[PDB]
Amino acid sequence: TNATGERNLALIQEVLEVFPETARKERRKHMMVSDPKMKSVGKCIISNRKSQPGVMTVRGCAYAGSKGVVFGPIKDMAHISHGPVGCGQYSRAGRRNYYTGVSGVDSFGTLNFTSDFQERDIVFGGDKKLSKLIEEMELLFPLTKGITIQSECPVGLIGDDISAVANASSKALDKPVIPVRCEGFRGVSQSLGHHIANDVVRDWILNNREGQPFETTPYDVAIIGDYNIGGDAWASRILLEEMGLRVVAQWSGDGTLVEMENTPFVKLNLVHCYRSMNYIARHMEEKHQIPWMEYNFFGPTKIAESLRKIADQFDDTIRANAEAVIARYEGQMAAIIAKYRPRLEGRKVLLYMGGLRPRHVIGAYEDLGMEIIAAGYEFAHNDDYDRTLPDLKEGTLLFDDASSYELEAFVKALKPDLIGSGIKEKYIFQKMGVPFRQMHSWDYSGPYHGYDGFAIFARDMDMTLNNPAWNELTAPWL
Amino acid sequence: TNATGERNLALIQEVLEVFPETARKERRKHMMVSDPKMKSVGKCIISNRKSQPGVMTVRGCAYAGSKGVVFGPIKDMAHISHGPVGCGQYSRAGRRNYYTGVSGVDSFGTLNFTSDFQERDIVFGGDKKLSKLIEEMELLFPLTKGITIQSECPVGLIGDDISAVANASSKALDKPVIPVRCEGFRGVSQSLGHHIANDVVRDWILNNREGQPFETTPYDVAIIGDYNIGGDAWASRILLEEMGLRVVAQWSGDGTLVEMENTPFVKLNLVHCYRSMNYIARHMEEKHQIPWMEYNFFGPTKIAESLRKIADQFDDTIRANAEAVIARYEGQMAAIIAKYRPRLEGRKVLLYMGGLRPRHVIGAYEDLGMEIIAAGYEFAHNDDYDRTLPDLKEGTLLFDDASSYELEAFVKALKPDLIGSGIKEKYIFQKMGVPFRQMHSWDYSGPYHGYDGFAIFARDMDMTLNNPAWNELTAPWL
Amino acid sequence: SQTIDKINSCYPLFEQDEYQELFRNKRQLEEAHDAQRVQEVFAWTTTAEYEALNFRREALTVDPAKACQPLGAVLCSLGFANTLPYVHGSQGCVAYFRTYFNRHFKEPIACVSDSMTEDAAVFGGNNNMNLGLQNASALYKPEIIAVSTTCMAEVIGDDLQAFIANAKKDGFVDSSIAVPHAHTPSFIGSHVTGWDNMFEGFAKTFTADYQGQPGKLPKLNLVTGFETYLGNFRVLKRMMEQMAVPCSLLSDPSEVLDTPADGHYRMYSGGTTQQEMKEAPDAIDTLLLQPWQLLKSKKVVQEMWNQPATEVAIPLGLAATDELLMTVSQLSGKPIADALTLERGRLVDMMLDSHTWLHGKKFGLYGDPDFVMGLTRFLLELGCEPTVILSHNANKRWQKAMNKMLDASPYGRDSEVFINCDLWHFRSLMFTRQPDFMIGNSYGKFIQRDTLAKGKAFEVPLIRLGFPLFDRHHLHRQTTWGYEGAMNIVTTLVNAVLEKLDSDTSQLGKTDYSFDLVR
Amino acid sequence: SQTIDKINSCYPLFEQDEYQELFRNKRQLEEAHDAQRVQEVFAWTTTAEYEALNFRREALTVDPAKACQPLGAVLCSLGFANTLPYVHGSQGCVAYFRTYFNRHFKEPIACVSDSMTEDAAVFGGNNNMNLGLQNASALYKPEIIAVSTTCMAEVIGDDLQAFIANAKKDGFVDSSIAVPHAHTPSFIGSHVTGWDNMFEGFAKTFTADYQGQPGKLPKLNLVTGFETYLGNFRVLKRMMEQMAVPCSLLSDPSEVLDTPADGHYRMYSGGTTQQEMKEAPDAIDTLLLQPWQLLKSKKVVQEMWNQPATEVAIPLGLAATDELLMTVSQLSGKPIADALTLERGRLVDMMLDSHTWLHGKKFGLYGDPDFVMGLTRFLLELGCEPTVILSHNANKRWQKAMNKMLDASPYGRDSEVFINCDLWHFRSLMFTRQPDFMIGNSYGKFIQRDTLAKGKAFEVPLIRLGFPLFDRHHLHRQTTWGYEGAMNIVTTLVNAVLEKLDSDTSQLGKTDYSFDLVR
Ligand code: CFM
Ligand code: CFM
Ligand code: CLF
Ligand SMILES: [Cl-]
Ligand SMILES: [Cl-]
Ligand SMILES: [Mg+2]
Ligand SMILES: [Mg+2]
Ligand SMILES: [Mg+2]
Repeated sequence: TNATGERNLALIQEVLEVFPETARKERRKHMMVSDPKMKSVGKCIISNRKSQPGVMTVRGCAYAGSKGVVFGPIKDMAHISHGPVGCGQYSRAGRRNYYTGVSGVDSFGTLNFTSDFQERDIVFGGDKKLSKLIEEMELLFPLTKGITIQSECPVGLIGDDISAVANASSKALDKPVIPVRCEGFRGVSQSLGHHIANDVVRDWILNNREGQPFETTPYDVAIIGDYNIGGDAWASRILLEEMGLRVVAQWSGDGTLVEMENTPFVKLNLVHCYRSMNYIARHMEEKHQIPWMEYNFFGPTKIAESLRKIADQFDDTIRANAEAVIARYEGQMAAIIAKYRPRLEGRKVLLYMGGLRPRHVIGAYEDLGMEIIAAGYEFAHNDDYDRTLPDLKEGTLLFDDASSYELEAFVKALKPDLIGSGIKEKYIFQKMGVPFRQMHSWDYSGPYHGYDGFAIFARDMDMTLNNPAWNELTAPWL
Repeated sequence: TNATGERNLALIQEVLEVFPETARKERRKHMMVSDPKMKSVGKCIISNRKSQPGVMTVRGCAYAGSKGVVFGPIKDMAHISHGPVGCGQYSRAGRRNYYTGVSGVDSFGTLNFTSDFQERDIVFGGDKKLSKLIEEMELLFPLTKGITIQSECPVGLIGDDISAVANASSKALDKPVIPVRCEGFRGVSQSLGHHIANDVVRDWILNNREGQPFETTPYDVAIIGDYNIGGDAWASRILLEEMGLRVVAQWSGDGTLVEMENTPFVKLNLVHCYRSMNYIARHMEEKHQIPWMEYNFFGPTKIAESLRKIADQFDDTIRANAEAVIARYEGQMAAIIAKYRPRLEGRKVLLYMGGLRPRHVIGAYEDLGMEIIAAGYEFAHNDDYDRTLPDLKEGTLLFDDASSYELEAFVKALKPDLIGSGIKEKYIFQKMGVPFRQMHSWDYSGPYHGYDGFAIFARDMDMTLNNPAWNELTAPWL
Repeated sequence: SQTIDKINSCYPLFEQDEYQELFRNKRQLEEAHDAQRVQEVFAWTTTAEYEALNFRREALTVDPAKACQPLGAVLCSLGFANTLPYVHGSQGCVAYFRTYFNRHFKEPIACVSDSMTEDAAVFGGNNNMNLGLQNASALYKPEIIAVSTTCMAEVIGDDLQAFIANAKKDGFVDSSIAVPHAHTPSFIGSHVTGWDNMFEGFAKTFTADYQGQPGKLPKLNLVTGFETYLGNFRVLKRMMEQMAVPCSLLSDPSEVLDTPADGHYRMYSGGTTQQEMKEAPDAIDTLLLQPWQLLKSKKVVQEMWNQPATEVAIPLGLAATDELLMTVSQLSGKPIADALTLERGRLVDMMLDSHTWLHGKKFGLYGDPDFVMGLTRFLLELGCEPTVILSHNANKRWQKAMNKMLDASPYGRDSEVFINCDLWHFRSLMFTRQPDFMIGNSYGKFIQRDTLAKGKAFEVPLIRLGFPLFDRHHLHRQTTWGYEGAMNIVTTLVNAVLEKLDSDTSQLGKTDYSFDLVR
Repeated sequence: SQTIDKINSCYPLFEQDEYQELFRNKRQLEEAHDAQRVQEVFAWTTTAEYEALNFRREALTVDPAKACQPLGAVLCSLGFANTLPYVHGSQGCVAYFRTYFNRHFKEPIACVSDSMTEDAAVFGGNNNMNLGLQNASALYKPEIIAVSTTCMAEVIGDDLQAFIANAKKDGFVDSSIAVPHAHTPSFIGSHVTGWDNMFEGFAKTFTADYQGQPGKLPKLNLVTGFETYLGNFRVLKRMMEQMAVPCSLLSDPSEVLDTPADGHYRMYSGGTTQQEMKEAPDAIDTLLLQPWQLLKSKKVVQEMWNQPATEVAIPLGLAATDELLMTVSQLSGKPIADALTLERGRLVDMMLDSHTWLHGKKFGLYGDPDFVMGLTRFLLELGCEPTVILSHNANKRWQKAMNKMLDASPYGRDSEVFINCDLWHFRSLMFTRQPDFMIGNSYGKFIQRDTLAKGKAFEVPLIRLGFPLFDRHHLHRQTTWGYEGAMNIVTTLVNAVLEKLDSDTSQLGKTDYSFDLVR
């Protein structure tokens, strides 16, 4: 490796010295330094394994991955947090998966529905309560298109059968009632909740309109795996429509049960978050012969590449449209770069997020002349680390499921100029004097996808990196 | 006198024992105890004298009386506070003389227009600056109907001649431009400002439409002396219009230059505040043969008396209408007495205000069962003391131009249950543990006039007398 | 589209014509209910008929106003020096506890899990407990590891005490580290129950073998319970110093939730020391300041420490602060400080100065049981009418006490108290009972929005007092107890009334006859 | 009409149908301009054309943002122990000074006049002074009678010094009473000039013949100038106690403006004593904390007392507080306290936590010269843009200093500074420059209203910081100086941004896609 790689391998050995031997040996296989000639990680790193007990992992659970990430955003369905009261309260309106609608009336994403388990529900079981709950929900919320039941830890442990309840209630209501066995003890992170949710969508939603008429167009697509954080999916959809495509469905930011049911009628599936929804994209290719491709709408280099590749799946008319869209926004892009690149170039960034963004936002940073010196994921799999390798400079630190201890030690040694990570990391690193941007919630800003999003991204990285308060951490008399 | 009268005479001697001899002699002629046999105060009291130097009189000045009270409420004219910046700033929007309109555009009562005198204006005079100011006013405020010039102290002292400027500017603009020599060193209190202002209206406004056609009715009246505090004149005008009268003018709450110019065409002047506007009512009787009468719209006893006496000046149709209006509001009045009188009756009140309200609100307190144990005025004249004697119980303390020392000592000795006075008195008496209502501004409530005002007045005296906090001034361990 | 000169974030970016067009076009692919039908159902959700149906619910909860036990054990644990909170069970719970407090305090929150998965469902979680204590000790070097549980651990019946005894026996946790524990099932009670259960665990670990003697130390202990205003911990210490009465708070997270941004991260800072907890049985007494939730903590004080557990009301408002100072003075034999009498009189001056704007105002309010009882008591003391009073996690014994208090006040005649009801119930009550204002936490913003959509005349504005406060910054610094906290509540209430009245009277040429400069 | 169960005050009584009909009927008797002509003129008053005519004014002032000298002398005087403010001249002035401070502080204000009337322009006011001093002394028993003047007195040319000596020699006022005086012409400068003039008078009275020696006492004196937040007097004393540096404030009205409501009226409370003022020349130095207005006070310190008068900026903000404490440390030789360094770090943590909502925000602001320079400085330090900066009573030297500070900053590139311009000028600037918010006093409410009447998109919300504050209660208790005051300003600014964003995003089904729970 190069001098940077050597310095990072020596940092890995020093950071892991504190760990008891059993953990130390395990944790060593979750970090590496990148090689630009490598196309696959192979046995160079392992991921999607249990977390080490007691280390302050950043990860969540399978209920977060199913309720919080995949189903929670669908606006026209009521999602029941089934179990005790905690899980639904902590996850109520924490994720900015934007939608439009009339809250509590035709759209339900900011309400927290729950069966608030009490001790008698644990002793006697919750299925009778769940059935009665759904009756009461249909009375008070008549305009739901369908209902989901997101299981929390106790449900499977006490032996409840929510599938029998879902079948009985769906017949009585005459609407889809979808049971999900996403208890938080299953799997090792948010990831298994994604996969559970894709399999539930496959069996309980996606075949509901089979053999029904649907008026198609040659240029019908679906956005697969964009949860509209801060309006990200709207800022992407506008470009696809400007290029001449019809976006029939968006999964699942601002999404509906109806759009998801019409998705087997499209011509092409456009996957943005590979981690969370590659499973259903591969299923639709096998079963419905719909091709699918990965794309990236962060910053102008990736957006131009994606628009051209998407258009190349169609005909010369959409290929011409892709060029016209890029030329229409070229002025806007060159003005953003000319204003903000000079304020940001040469600065070094450390990134730590879930399953996509740690590699996906690198091109936007490079478009503003910034350099990524370390990138890690909470719950990514080895096919995601494979996908990260082309976008890393030689010797970069690439890591998986870091503890708080490890991220703090990496930051103290690497001295990034800027960190992008989550809410449990933000206030630690600001007190250490490092400019920090939340790269899950966008620090209450965004969108960051698309051309309109790149301007906001650039404004925000400049705002925080160059803020005057960063020169005041040390009192002037010290 | 009775046992109350005896105690009050003894209290008078005790209180004045603090004054140096020259002031002491003088101050004993400003207080008395009432006798129900008496029709006129005769030599028993003197009033409308200079205040004693250095005693903390509650009184203001002639500019307060002219600009603050009579002219400031007229909404379609711009009033200039002419002199240094202080006077117009302290009196900007302090008095709640309500009006409707579009501020800065067709109505100007909350703007503070001033000539902001500087030392060069003192040295060379301000008349050139005033002429220039009026040109700029007309450029920026084109919808004024007229302009007044309210002199502050320096103007007459430096020899300026604002009447020459007013005449020249009125020809230049083709609008009435009215000079007012209401310097605060003139007179002894707010009172001379009233008189000065009435004489100015007599000469510069009231003759402006003489000889011109005006469509009259037999039932045309003007409300003279109601400054619409908290909407008091609206709550009065509604009853007169319900009785079949047409209120052609309101002086000057929510008032206009136009209404004032049309006042010489009415059939009857209805004087509420005698002190501030009796002068112009007497003038209209002599010059235009328009009768005038005093009335009182505080509380149900006085309202009915007033409606009946006003209707008796017209014919049997207005007399029957008076009975119908009284009947229409009798259920509202009986409900207010039933809810509030039990919460207030028997309690004792001390009043101290300017020139009218210290006697005028006694009926309304008596309708709620309260008793007035002492009543005083800042700047009233002996004809106002004469007018107070019919509404006092024997041996009540009646006094004039009290210092803060004297009000405090009266309150400590008499121990009223409730005090009604002004903003400079409020926070002293609340700290002494006595419930206090501002009886100039209505403590940001009102209206108090009229049938709709009596409800508010009763609510407000109960709110403050019976508030739970008055039992908590002494710590429970003390 | 964007311009370089004025970049717009999400709002108001999406107000732009091209996005309104995008939305109209996307609407056509959703099989949306027509706007007339959505209007009709919205209106029906504001009615008394819908309210009756809403109050027939027995199984569905919507918009709860409570959290689960281990959140409160985590917060109690953070108030002890050099203590690492540790929740035995599943890790998703700890990501959510940390996040929930991160967003209220705008601060880092240390807490670990031992990451039990499906493997631990049949074997039990004793291997996770052994490795978890071992790894957390090595990485974070705590003096105390304070262990609570998640619902998976409670359902499977993990024997917490035994697991920890095995970890000690087998060398996974060193003898220098204290490991207090408590069972904290999320399906019993709420976050306030978790706090009390954790406190009992600390008491057993640090004092069970101690032979105490009340009054050996001339001090009072104070126990706050679950409390998320930094100012409340600080005001109690400040008043006790003015009294000249030695004191210790037992669980005080105010230093670790307010560390300076000076270039260093301090995972531990301040807190109740081991010396303070170990010598607690020698104090004169321990005052339990949120009495309805400190139930096991009162049995500690009386049965383990043989102290009086002198009953005190939550010290919210003027009368309840006077009663706390009289109790401290009687127990200690020291007089109430002249500076505290001065502060009390300044609060009374403020109440008299602002009373005409507060008297007769109608409030809805919700929150934890002890807070709601204290705030209802102070509103009655102000001459306000607390017409709608809701506590999702309160019990029937508290409800009887609240109705006794309300029945004895002239200002409680129209008050209705609701327990085991949620914020969808509270929403209907704002529409049917229409108080002037509602006092609540950030979840109340959606109720204000819903009342405004019926019409400006029906809007019930939110006043933020409680937890969590996520949509305004630095309110967690404030004080709500003592005379200082009462000054903040009176100022907050009267200026909410005055802000709403200015807004109502700010229409040029229409309602601004009453847009008064002076109020 | 009124119903018994719900009585309506003025607003919203007059919204009722019967009053709307009354208003239509009255309008027919006013010769009102037509509604379209009134709308046309209102729209014109919001334009750049109108703005150019408005800035051509030379003689008319509209909605001034300053008051007259004696108001400031009265406030200075109130900060000395057992002092009765006395204004020689005409009585209407004193009714207004008392009223103006009553409505800001919600407190009584003692002040007398000697009621000079017409005859005094031929005879002079000596009789009034003699009788006034005699009567005030007997009724109010002051130790100090602090004399200033109204404009009548100044125009007449009454010789204060000679009247006061004549009063004492003739037996009208006891020789033991101190009677400092100052000439305070309302036609020169403003109320901050009167404060400085009055301070010079106290300094002459108590120190003219004294042989002082700087450093004989190891203390620092502090002079605040005209200041109407009680917390600023208090935070200075608290910080000095933490520094362990003895200090006196010279003029401190914070106790007589905050007496308790305990059943007693105290006309005098606290204040600088005669001993503190007489020993003031023996301190190490005197720190003048509002330097632009304390002009004669600086000549006192340097020319009478032979002290350095170490230059200090107003202690508003993080950097300016740091500089104050470094100056206190350097003059005293004592180290900055660890508790103050901790407080500083917590402020910085608040600034980092809230920076994304404040960076790039545009503000208008007005007030007295020292305050406006200090708040403009801190807004640059926060990364905000103070785009419209106005001070009616500031001079060209101050404007030059302001443009120098702005030019040097990255955040001052679009900033415009206006002197000798009033709030009718500021109103045009809010329409043409449209900052996000404006920081001002209660008179700013009318500008907020005016901008909303052009449209909701044009509204510039008011943030109340300054004087007077008449339409909200108890803001005068707040702190704006020190790290404590900066915490208030930061919290105030960020929550104003968040309140306005919530209001803008609260329209159900329209803008509420961005009505975020967490901000
Ligand atoms: S941490 Fe995305 S795989 Fe999943 S909530 Fe964030 S880096 Fe998730 S991009 Fe997405 S919208 Fe996310 S930001 Fe895939 S959905 S489990 Mo936390
Ligand atoms: S103190 Fe009226 S003679 Fe005059 S402002 Fe009040 S008791 Fe005046 S009733 Fe009137 S509206 Fe008044 S309340 Fe005559 S106008 S100089 Mo201060
Ligand atoms: S992994 Fe829930 S927060 Fe927990 S103690 Fe149970 S109520 Fe409380 Fe995931 S599904 Fe949920 S969040 Fe955890 S419990 Fe499991
Ligand atoms: Cl309870
Ligand atoms: Cl200046
Ligand atoms: Mg009009
Ligand atoms: Mg913080
Ligand atoms: Mg007060």
